[PDB]
Amino acid sequence: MSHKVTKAHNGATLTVAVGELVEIQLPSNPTTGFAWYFEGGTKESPNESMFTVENKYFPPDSKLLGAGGTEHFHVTVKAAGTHAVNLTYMRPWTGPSHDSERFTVYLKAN
Repeated sequence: MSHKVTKAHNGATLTVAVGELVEIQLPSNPTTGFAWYFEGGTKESPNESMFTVENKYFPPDSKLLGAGGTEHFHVTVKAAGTHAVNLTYMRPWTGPSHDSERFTVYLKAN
């Protein structure tokens, strides 16, 4: 019953309770050296009193070499307001650029 959001929900605003966990699932292929990071370049929440985050990678069930898996970000809003979760698919030693893929979801808590 946790909200499960995927790349299709880029730009969505989800109404959520403070303390409620939201699961974001994004395609991700570690064999490229790219992964999803907060727009700033790390896996950590920009501010934990606003929302906390945990992350885990799941490889593809096919176990096929070179095949993409899925990263799961478990986000829990901790304060009322509308929180932008802004992620960017990057190689962490290069950082973002014009052609980097981005994902955003807004989490609105009362």
